This record gives sequence, C-alpha cells and structure tokens, in this order.
Amino acid sequence: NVRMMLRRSMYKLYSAADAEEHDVSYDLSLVENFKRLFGKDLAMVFNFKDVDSINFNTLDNFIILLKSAFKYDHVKISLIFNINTNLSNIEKNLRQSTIRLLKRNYHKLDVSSNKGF
Amino acid sequence: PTTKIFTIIKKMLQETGKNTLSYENIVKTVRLRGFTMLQLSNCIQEYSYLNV
Amino acid sequence: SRFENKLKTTQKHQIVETIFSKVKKQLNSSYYLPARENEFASIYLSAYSAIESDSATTIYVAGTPGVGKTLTVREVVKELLSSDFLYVEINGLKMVKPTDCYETLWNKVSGERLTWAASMESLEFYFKRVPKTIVVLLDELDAMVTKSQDIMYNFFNWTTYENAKLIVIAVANTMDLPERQLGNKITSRIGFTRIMFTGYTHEELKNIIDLRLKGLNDSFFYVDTKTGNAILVRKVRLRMSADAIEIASRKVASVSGDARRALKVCKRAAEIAEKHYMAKHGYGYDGVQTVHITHVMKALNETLNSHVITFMTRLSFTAKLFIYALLNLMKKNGSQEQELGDIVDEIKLLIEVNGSNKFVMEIAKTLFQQGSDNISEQLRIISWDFVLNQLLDAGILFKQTMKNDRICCVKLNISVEEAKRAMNE
Amino acid sequence: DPGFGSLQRRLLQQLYGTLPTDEKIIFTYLQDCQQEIDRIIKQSIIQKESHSVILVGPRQSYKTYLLDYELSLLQQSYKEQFITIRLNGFIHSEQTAINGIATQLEQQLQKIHTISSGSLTEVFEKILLLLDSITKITVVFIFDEIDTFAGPVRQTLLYNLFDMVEHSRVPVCIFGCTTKLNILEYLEKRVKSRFSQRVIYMPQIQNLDDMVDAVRNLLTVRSEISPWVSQWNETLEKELSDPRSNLNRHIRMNFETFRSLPTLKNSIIPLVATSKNFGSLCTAIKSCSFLDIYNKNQLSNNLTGRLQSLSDLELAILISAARVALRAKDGSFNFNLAYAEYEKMIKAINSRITIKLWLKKDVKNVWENLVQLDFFTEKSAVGLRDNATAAFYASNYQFQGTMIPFDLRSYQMQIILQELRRIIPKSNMYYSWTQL
Amino acid sequence: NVTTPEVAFREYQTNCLASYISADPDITPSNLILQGYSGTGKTYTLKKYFNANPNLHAVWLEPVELVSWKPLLQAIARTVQYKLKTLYPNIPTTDYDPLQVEEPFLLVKTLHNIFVQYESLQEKTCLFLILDGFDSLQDLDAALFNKYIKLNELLPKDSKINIKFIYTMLETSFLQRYSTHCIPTVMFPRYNVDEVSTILVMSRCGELMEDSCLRKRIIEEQITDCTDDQFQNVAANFIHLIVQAFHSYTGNDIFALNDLIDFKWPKYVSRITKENIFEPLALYKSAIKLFLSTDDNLSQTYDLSIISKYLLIASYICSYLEPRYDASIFSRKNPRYLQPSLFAIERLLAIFQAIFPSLMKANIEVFQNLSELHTLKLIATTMNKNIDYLSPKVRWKVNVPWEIIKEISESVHFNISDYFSD
Ligand SMILES: Nc1ncnc2c1ncn2[C@@H]1O[C@H](COP(=O)(O)OP(=O)(O)OP(O)(O)=S)[C@@H](O)[C@H]1O
Ligand SMILES: Nc1ncnc2c1ncn2[C@@H]1O[C@H](COP(=O)(O)OP(=O)(O)OP(O)(O)=S)[C@@H](O)[C@H]1O
Ligand SMILES: Nc1ncnc2c1ncn2[C@@H]1O[C@H](COP(=O)(O)OP(=O)(O)OP(O)(O)=S)[C@@H](O)[C@H]1O
Repeated sequence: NVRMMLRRSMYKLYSAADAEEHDVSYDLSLVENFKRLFGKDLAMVFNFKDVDSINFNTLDNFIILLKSAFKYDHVKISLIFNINTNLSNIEKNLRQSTIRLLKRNYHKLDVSSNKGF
Repeated sequence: PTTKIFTIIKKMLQETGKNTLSYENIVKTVRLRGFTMLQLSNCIQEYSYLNV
Repeated sequence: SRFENKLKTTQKHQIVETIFSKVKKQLNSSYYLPARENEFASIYLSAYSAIESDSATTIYVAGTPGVGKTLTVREVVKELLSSDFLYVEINGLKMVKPTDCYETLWNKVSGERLTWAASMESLEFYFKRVPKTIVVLLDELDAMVTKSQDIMYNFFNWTTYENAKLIVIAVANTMDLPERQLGNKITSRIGFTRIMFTGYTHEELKNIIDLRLKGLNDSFFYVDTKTGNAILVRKVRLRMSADAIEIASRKVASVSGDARRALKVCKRAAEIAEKHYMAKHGYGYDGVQTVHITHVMKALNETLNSHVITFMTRLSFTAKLFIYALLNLMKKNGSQEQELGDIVDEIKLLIEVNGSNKFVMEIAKTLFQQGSDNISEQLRIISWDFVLNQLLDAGILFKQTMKNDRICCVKLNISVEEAKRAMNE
Repeated sequence: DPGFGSLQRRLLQQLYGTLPTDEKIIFTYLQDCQQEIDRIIKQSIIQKESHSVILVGPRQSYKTYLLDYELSLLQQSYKEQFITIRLNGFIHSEQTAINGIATQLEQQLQKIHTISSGSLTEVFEKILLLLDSITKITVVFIFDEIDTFAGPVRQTLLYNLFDMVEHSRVPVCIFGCTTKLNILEYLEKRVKSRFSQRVIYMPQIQNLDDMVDAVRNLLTVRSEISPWVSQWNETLEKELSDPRSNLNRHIRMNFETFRSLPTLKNSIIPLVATSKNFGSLCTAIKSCSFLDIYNKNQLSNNLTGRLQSLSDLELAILISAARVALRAKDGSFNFNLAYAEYEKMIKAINSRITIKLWLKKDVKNVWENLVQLDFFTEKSAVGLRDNATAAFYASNYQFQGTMIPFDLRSYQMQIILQELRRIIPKSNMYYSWTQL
Repeated sequence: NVTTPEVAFREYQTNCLASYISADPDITPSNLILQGYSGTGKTYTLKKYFNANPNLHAVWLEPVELVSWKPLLQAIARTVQYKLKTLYPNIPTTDYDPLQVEEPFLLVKTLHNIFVQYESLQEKTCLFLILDGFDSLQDLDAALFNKYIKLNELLPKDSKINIKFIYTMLETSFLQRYSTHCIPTVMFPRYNVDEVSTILVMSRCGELMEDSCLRKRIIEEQITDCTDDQFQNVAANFIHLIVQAFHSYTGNDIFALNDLIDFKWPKYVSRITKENIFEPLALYKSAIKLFLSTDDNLSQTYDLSIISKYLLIASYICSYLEPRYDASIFSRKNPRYLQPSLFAIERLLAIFQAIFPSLMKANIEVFQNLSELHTLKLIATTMNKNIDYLSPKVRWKVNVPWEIIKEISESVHFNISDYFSD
C-alpha cells in the first residue's frame, strides 16, 4: 500500500539512525526533526529492488508523499530505480505529472553483466 | 365526524363493556343525531382494526 | 456506593408537586404478583429443593420481554435472604466482550482480578475440588452465544459436577434457543424443565395497574389555588376512569402483552392531561379532576401514527419533483430500481412534455439558474446533490455506493404506494 | 463611522445566534416545538422526571441549537442543579463511548465541588453502580446520531441507559437526535420495550410566508445600538413587504429548491460584510445583485464550469470519448478506441477544408487530467467506503486493473454525449460532432 | 473589520475570506470549505492572506505529509500546545503526551485537558487550524469528514480560546456528498488562457532574468548593454509564446507550466544570437525545433533471448485466436484493440511447438524463460502471485501492446499479421 511502504521504511532508517547515534512516531515527523533528533543532517537513498512488479499508482502516490519533504532543506533525497529492463514500459505506467517531476536530473546508467562481452 | 361516535360507544362500554358483533341497541342512539345507517356500517368494519 | 454521597446537593427550592406528579411517582416502573403468581412457586419450589440440599441444577425460562422474568427471579432470591449464597446479575448485554463475564465470577468468589483465561482455570478448579451455594443469573442469553458456543458449553458443564456448589438460572428470549443456535450436546445439558412464560392477559393487565394505583386511585389531595401544589385553597380529588384503563389493556394484551408497554402508555396518557390542565390555569414550574377516555385514545394512537406522509408534503418542491419522476420510471419499466442518470434524463424531459405554462416557465427559469441570466445552462438541476443527499439521510431513499454518478442504482425504502399517495397532495 | 461598523457587529452575531441567551431568537414556525421540549426538559430537572425522548428531523434543523438553548436558558437560574453529558455517535464508537461517559463525569465533579481508572468493563460496572444506586443531582444526556449506536450486532450501550430510566434513583433524561426517520424499527424488541416510545418530529417551513416571517425576525435588530438602526429597520421590511422586490423574489427561489433557512442564512453573511459605508449596504439589499454573484460562485465548478474551462484538445478528446461510448451496450470504452475515432475526426476536418493532430505519447498527459476531472470513471470502482474498516479491507487487496496497462483500463462515462450538445455552443467547430 | 490583502485574480474571493474570517470568534463561522482543483493557488491565496494579517494566529497542518487519521490526531494535539507555548509563555502547563492519543475520543479528551489551564486569558481569542489537501488523504472514507465537523461542539463552548477549522480539499464530487451540512463554501474557479499567462509572467520573471544560464549567455556573446527591461522583454516574449504553442497540450495548469518552462529554457538560451535580442520574431524562427515537440519522454528492442522471443510471439496469439479456430489454421498436416483473453498452461507449448523453426524437443530452457517473463511482468497471473506453479486453476494473460509485439516479430523475422484476420 502507500501506508506500510512509508511505515516500514521509516522504521528501517530509524534503527540505522540510533546505531550511529550512541518513543517516536514512524512517519515524516522524524524527517524534519532529524536535525534536532540526531544532530547532523540526512541524505537517504532508496534501493527499489524490483520496480516493475509494484502497482505503479502506489509508487506514483508514494513519490508525491516524498515531494512534500522538499521544504526543510536539511535533507537530501536520492532514488535508485533497479529496473530489470524496458525503460519505455516505465514511462507508460506512471502518471505523467510525476514523470515531469522525475525528469529534472535523470541518469540512464547501464549496468549489465553482458555489455559488449 | 367520527371522533365523537367512538365515545358514545364508550358510553355503552361504560354501561356493560360489551363487544357485540351485530347491533340492535347500539344503532338506536345514532339515528336521533343526524347520521345515516351507512356511515355507522363502515364504523363497524374499520374499528375492527382497533380490535375493540 | 462511594459517589452517591457526592451526587447529593443541598438547595432544593420547593418543587411544585401538582396533581399528576404523584401519579408518575408511583407510575415509575419500580414500586407477590398477580399474573405470574403460581409460576413464581414453580421456580421457587424448583429452587428451594436444590438450595436446602447442596446440589447443582439448571432452570430455563423463556418469553418475550416485558413479562416479569427480569422481575420474578429477583423476587425469588429476595425472600431467600431471610433463610448461604452469593447473588450475581451476570447480564449478557452488559458485558462488553463476551469473555468478560468470566472475570466477574472469579471476582465474585474471593475478590481477585485476572484475565478470562486465568479465571476459568480457577473456576474449573473450584467446581470440582471444593468440599461442602452460588446463585447466578445468566440474563439475555442472545448476547453470549454469538461467536463459537465455547462459552455456553462451559456454563452448563460446570453444572454437571456433583461437587459443584452452584445454581444457574438461565433467562432467554425464546424457547427455541437451545434448538436453533446451540448444539444437541448443550441441549442434553439444558434439561427439559423449560418453564414457559406467555404474555399477560387483559384482565390481569387491569390487575397490574391498580397495584401501582393502590393508595392513590380516587383519593384526595390538599391544594392551594395559587401555585397548583397538591398535598396528600381547596381539597380536591382526582379519579381515574377505569374503562379507559381497560381499553389500554385490551390493546397491549392484544399486540404484545408487555408489562412496560402497558404502564408507559398509561404514563404517556397521564401527562397529556397534565399539560392541558396547565394550559387552562398556568401554575408553571416553581371541582373534581379526572382523566378522560380521550387521553388514552390519543396516546395509544401516538404509538402508531407516522409523519413521513406529512414530511413529504412539507418538503421542498424539487423533492416532490424528484419522487414523481421516480415513480414514473417504476411504472415505465416495472423494475423498481432505476439508474441515477435516467432520473436526471427524466427531470429534463418532464419539463417540456408539459406545455409553455408560465408557472412551469417560472419554475424552469429557477430550476436551472437562480435568476441571473448571466450564469445559466446548467446540466443537472439546481441543488440536485442536495435533495438527493436530503432524501438519503432521511431514510426515504437509498442509493448504493459507486464513483460513477450515472449508473449507480437507487432503491426505494418506504412503500411506493404511499409515495404515490402522498404525491397526490 | 464605527457606528455603522458597530451595526455590523450586531447584525453578524445575530446571523450566527451568538448573542447572550436572553436575546437568542427562535423563529415562529417552531416556537411550539421548543415549548414541548421545554415541558419535557424543565420538569425532568426541577420536577425530577425520568423520561426519555428522541428528536427526529433532517440536517441543519436547529436540533443541537434547540437543546443547548434550553441549557443556557437553565444555566442562568439552575446553575448547580444539573450536569450535562454530550455524546456524538460520530466521534464515539461503541466501546470508547464508555470511556467517553466516565471521563466527562469526573470533570463535572470538580465543577460541582478514581472513576476512569481500571479496565473498560471495570469502569463500566462502576458507572452502573454509581447511577443505579437536600436533593439529588440530575443528569441530562445529549446524544447526536443515536442511529449509529442502533446497529445490528450488540446495541449494548442503548440497553443500559434505557434501563437506567426504570430503576435508578438518580433522575435522568435521554435526548436522541438523528435524521433516520423510522428510528423505531431500527431498534430490536428488547430495547424498544425499555424505550418510552415518545418521539417528536421537527417542523419544516410549510408555507412560503413562514420563512418570510422568519427572515424578518432574523434580520431585524430590536435593541438600540447604532444611530443607523431605525433607518436600517424600515429598509428591511420595505424590501420584504414588496412581493415584486428582488430580495423577496430571491427568497422565493430558496423556498423552492432548498426550503431550508441556513442555506439562505449563509448567503447574507458576505452580503452584509462586503459593504463599507451605510448607504452601500442599503443598496445591496435593494439590488441583491451580489446574490447572483454568490450563486455563480457556488455553481462555478461543479460540472459545467469544469467543461467551460478546458482547451480545444481536451474538448476534442472527450467529444470523441462519448462517440465511442454510444456504440457499445454498456457504454465502456478503451483508450485505443478513443484515439482511433479521434484520428478520423481530425482527418474529416482537414478534408472538408490546418489543425495540429497530436501524437500518441502526449494524449496520455491530457488523459491524466480528464480522469481526475471526473469526466470519466473506472468501470468497477467503488469510490468511497463508508467507514474505516471497510476501507482498510480495500487497501490490502491487490488490484487487477493496474496489472493491465494504462491504455486498456476500461474507462466509462460520467457525462453523456447528448447532453454535450446543449452546453457546447454552435460557434465551436466540433458542434457537428456533439450530435452523432 | 480586517486588513485585506490584494492579489491578481481573487478579487471576489479575497473579500469572502475576509468576510468569513475575523479575529473575533463569535463572528467567525465554525467550519469552512475552500474548494477547487489543483492549479488555482489556493495554498497560495490562503497564506497570502495570512501574511497580511499578523494580528490573527494560524496553525498550519499538512495532511498530505501524513498517511492516516491516527497520526492526524497526533498531528493536531502536538501543535496546539506547541503554538500556545509560543503565544502565552507566562501560562504554566501540564504538558501532555501527543503520542498518547490514537482515537477520536482522545482528542477532545486532551483538548479538554489542554484548554482548561488557559482559562485565565483576557478576551475570547480564536485560533484557526488549517488542513491542506483533505481529499488526497490516502485512507479516507465517508465517515471521516463529518467526524471532524462536530469536533467544535464537543469542546466546552465557554472557554477563552476557541478552535475553528478551515478545510482544503479537491475533487468536487466529494463535496457533493456533504452539501446537506450546508457549511459555508468558497469555490475557486479554474483559469482562462490569458490569466494563466498573466499569473505566469509575474511569477517567473524573478528567476529567468536572474538565472546564470542567461548571465553566462550575456558575457559569452558580445554583450551589448541590454537593459533588464530588454531582459524583461525576451522573458515576456518567451512566456507569451510558450503558452501559445503548448496550451492545448497542458490545459489550464500552472504546475505543468512551471516545469516545462524549466526544461525548454536553456535550450532556448543557446539558440539566441547577439542580434536577435532586438529581433524576437526571427528568434522564434531559429529556435523553432523545441516549440513543436514535448520533450517529456526521457521503444526498446527487448533484451530477451531467441527462444524467449518466440515464447512471447506465441503468447500474443491468444488475444484473438480462440480454441475453436486455432487447431484448424495451425495444422502440422478486431481484438487488436480489445483487452486480452485468458490463457491456461500448455496451450502455449501447443502453439510454441507449431511455430518454431521436431527441430526442438528439450523444454528445460523453455520453462526457464516463462518465469523470466513473469518477473518482467509481461505475462502475469490472473490470481494472486503465489500458488501459480502447481497446476491448480490458474489463468494467464499478456500485458504488452501490439507495437512492441510487431517490432519483435520482425526482429526474429517472423510474420504475425497474416494470422490476425478480422
Ligand atoms: N406482575 C408484575 N407485577 C408488578 N410489576 C410488574 C409485573 N410484571 C412486570 N412488572 C414491572 O414491569 C417491568 C418489566 O420488566 P420485566 O418484564 O421484569 O423484564 P422482562 O420481562 O425480562 O423484559 P426484558 O428484561 O427486556 S427480557 C418490571 O421491571 C416491573 O417494574
Ligand atoms: N454554538 C452555536 N450557537 C448557536 N447556534 C449554533 C451553534 N452551533 C450551531 N448553531 C446553529 O445550528 C444550526 C444547524 O442545526 P444543528 O442542529 O446544529 O445541526 P442539525 O443538523 O440540526 O443537527 P446536527 O448538528 O446535524 S446533529 C444552524 O442554524 C447554526 O447556526
Ligand atoms: N493570483 C496569483 N498571483 C500569483 N501567483 C498565483 C496566483 N494564483 C496562483 N498563483 C500561483 O499558483 C501556484 C499554485 O499553487 P498551489 O496552491 O499549490 O496550487 P493548487 O491549486 O493549490 O494545488 P494544490 O497545492 O494541490 S492545493 C502558486 O504557487 C502561485 O505561485
């Protein structure tokens, strides 16, 4: 859903945040107060493992939720789209209003075990 | 025109309290008033829905 | 217990005890019984044997609500305090979760509070180990049967132990309850006593009224003419016409045979004469009186008569415009359930099939724009979401949920003939 | 002048009814209904009656406005004499409402001069023993949407309070407010026998003259505050006495469609605050042209102004979208069926004459706004669930329509083809395509 | 009485929001609806009011950065005691736990606990709560919106501080469910083609004359001392043309114009000359190539192998080929538009063995590429994605459109258009 994709992901960074830090709520409340909750700033990265099996409207509604975090200026977001193939399939599935959100600084790096042998 | 006529029946029900099916002495107090024999004939059948 | 000391306050500024106030004090539903006289013994002689012999039995009574089965078994145990037991009112509907009754029993043996799991362990440990006395009322048994019958098997398996100091008394809604909800393995444990309670009869319904009207029927009050206060300047009396009390009985015994319904229709009819007496003289709130037959004629009808007919003729125009379109489709198709877009299709069509009558034109001007020839050309009519929402929460209409606002079906909820009939006005 | 602005202070709080409780004004078409409510409520506290009632009437019908009016009418003279407990059926479920009662009980005790502590059924038998049991405190219950408590499954909370009528020495009174009309059949047998059966229906504006009489009592100020007042009062009725006056004309429209006063009461609030001097306000109620602009704005984007505010292509896609929709029996149509017939429509325009026919990869960006402008719907899509746990059962359900691609989600129609001809003007070139 | 601001195209709507909002609570109506679609600046025109009114106090909440109502109650109760700390710092406080609340009773339980210590204030002060985006909450239903309407009346009405609401939502089908509550609504209309361009020019002059991509191109070309007005003209000539060559593609949006500008702007900058600064019409004629293409799409020859390629080409056959016809026309002796039908297993290998160049019999690698194609989501299960292996009742289906099939047919030299016959 939109819900547990948020909630598990906030949980997964939070234990990663306490382990480097040496009660709270698992949503975007931590994201703004991360400057005060943990001192230093935040640069998270999103290893979307198998991206074409997900219902894309959930993914499209997910990225609009991340769009609201762009007004705090102490956090940096980075998305990694590990597709299997077929980039043209992916620009078909999403909402076109979010592709224009995506198309700011895209980089189509190829990673293939078989690349020119 | 029918709210009063239940109470003259209640004046009989004051007297003996009888729920008889066919009438010869209930109708006797009706003809001196001004209503016909047909209006009370409907009043027999419709007050059967009141189970009285 | 504790806070009833705090529920008392001091300043009580001389409330006017009028004529009909002292009626409603005894017409309160609180304070030997005439109707279920011998069946009180049939419970009690079934109960007196097991009590004075240290056994474990079961007693099953049924009947419609309003017949005294809440009352009678309280009168059983009440005299028994004069002559070894712990009384508990284990109500079914007063338990939030069905397992919560288990907590009460283990609370009401020593005073401990554990879970429903840990209670019934020690309850079972009680019911087969104690050397040798517990009365328990399992009221309103429709509540505690619902989930998987695992609770109900326990409450009768405890009865089977010969070393179980317990006396259970079940009071249900129907005699059918261990035959259409329970299993046969419970139905062996329920026994075959099965004391049936019928309704009340209309003769006894007279005999229950005057028990409340014992010291007050045709008695005398002492009244000052200035405030309307009555004391058990004139010395007035108040009489109750017994024939009107009789016609109260011959209806309530006919339909329901309910002891609350008989008292309350007398209680409702009592206050009709209260306001009419206050209307004629105005004593506020700071020769021979009676209660007519015409009071209980209204108040009994006041249980029956509706207003949805009067509600419909007092609705808006577009409300009555809506239903008249809706019956037109139901006699066009005969399918009693029409698509929402077809109704919007019809109310368009029901404009121009009528002529160029200027009333319809003054309607048709207003029906698509609130005057204001600037803004016009509305597709669906003005406030069409509003009246359809107003007909929905009123309960007259019913509309299934769909995000399409065209093919969502609509179903009537009241009888369509009375909808046809109220439309005629 | 501030005296004109002081008149704005008086007139506004008169339109909200936020006056002190001596001068709150009840309209004439319901004065009888509050008095029988008053005869119920004041003999419940003073004369210690223990009887219940159900208020029934449609939404926005002063029902919650009537009851606290009585309380404020009794708060002035009977201060400590009673406490009120108010429960909404909306805000309270079946089980937290027990905690709703007990917590609202104890805060009254400090106002009148260990309860909420324990389990939910532990505090439940507590308030059972505290209620069932110089003078006694009486308790007034205020229930909003009591029909939702009257569900099918348990109905516990109704069964306890109605038995508190029968046995408790503490004098209570219950006030059910709802809008489901036949409330009595919604109850089962064993609860209705506890019920004292007395319901009271709420009145409606039965004649055109009634709300005309209401709005006169609504707008007229009787207390002397401003020098403008005597001038202001006769301007009001002079508009109201004339049946050909525009304010009297537009009130007739409100009697027709809505027949509900707070709808019209809503309209006047900007109309009397938009004026800046005294004379402009009198012209405003003389002209009532602002009501036209107001009813314009309330209408401006439900369905028609949605259609007027689209470009040339967005019309042309949707116009093609209905001409496909007329062909099939259910009316459903895919995206490929749309763009195919959209192609030959543009080809017909050039061959009968210079119009940029767009590609495939771009119509999707226009197709995105059209579905979220609700001009189309998905074929089998229940839009909004009624309550929370029915919506939560729809969230876990993985769907099949997303698993077929974007261009094959079988979109159906919200606005039918024949109705497009009536709204689209003939000056537009696609007017020949509205009709088939 | 209030100090209204002034904006571009909300001249009616600034008046009503100045009408329906006062610092006095009695004149202030309880609940309010600001309605309009995205692309009207309602979050713009609301805050633009609030900056012009420092007398009132606003607490700004954001539902779209939340996910559910259970944190949304925790969102409210954390903020009011956060705000009232910063409004009356002399008032002592038993600070409560905002984590504690999770149920709609608990809010009014805690607001009964919050406001009572603030009773000693001097005048009835209001306090405006603002919810932004109430329709796009991702767990909404029917019985949530009314649940927040009656929250005011469960509060004690005689407290010195009164909480009132303003609701921002969209999708006006949703508002038609609640018109019978008759709460005062201020609808926000959509825009017209001029006022889109009129809004856009006064909002994008502040960046597109100050971008370094201009400022590089200033000093890179022979810079004549062109004025900021000369920079203003070419910026205005850019905006007045970009909305003209794209309005049919975008509708009356503002967000979808705010980014297409920021894609085509530096590509417009490179095609200017020193001389075309005075020559705007010929400048468009030299920079023409971007104004007729979208440039939002950042057709693959697919990666999969040869036997998997014929595995795809047999799966597309049962979008039209029914079992009544296929075994006759494929002997060893139109729904191109329509949605695809449902497979079963071994009907693939029925068609696969026929159309392959006795030359093949081993089917281990053929079974390999099936669940390879299942991970590519090009052929998916009808049911849930779990038990599809063991042959219970499982139906299969393609999810690839016709064109990618058509290229992949010729990519393996196989002819497919013969066997599709209406
Ligand atoms: N024979 C009677 N004599 C005197 N009072 C009676 C008699 N029968 C009923 N009542 C009164 O009427 C009330 C009706 O309650 P009951 O009939 O005892 O309850 P009920 O029959 O179990 O209906 P329930 O509890 O909903 S199943 C009693 O509480 C008494 O106050
Ligand atoms: N605090 C208040 N003071 C005075 N009038 C109020 C107040 N709150 C609401 N109203 C009025 O209440 C009327 C709406 O009717 P209500 O009874 O509040 O709603 P209802 O639909 O009749 O019943 P509810 O509220 O839906 S359960 C409007 O005329 C409001 O002006
Ligand atoms: N009158 C105006 N003057 C200047 N800029 C305006 C005006 N109206 C709208 N805008 C701009 O329009 C932009 C749109 O902002 P938003 O409020 O997000 O639009 P929206 O319709 O509210 O969509 P949302 O955010 O989903 S509610 C604002 O950021 C402003 O820059």
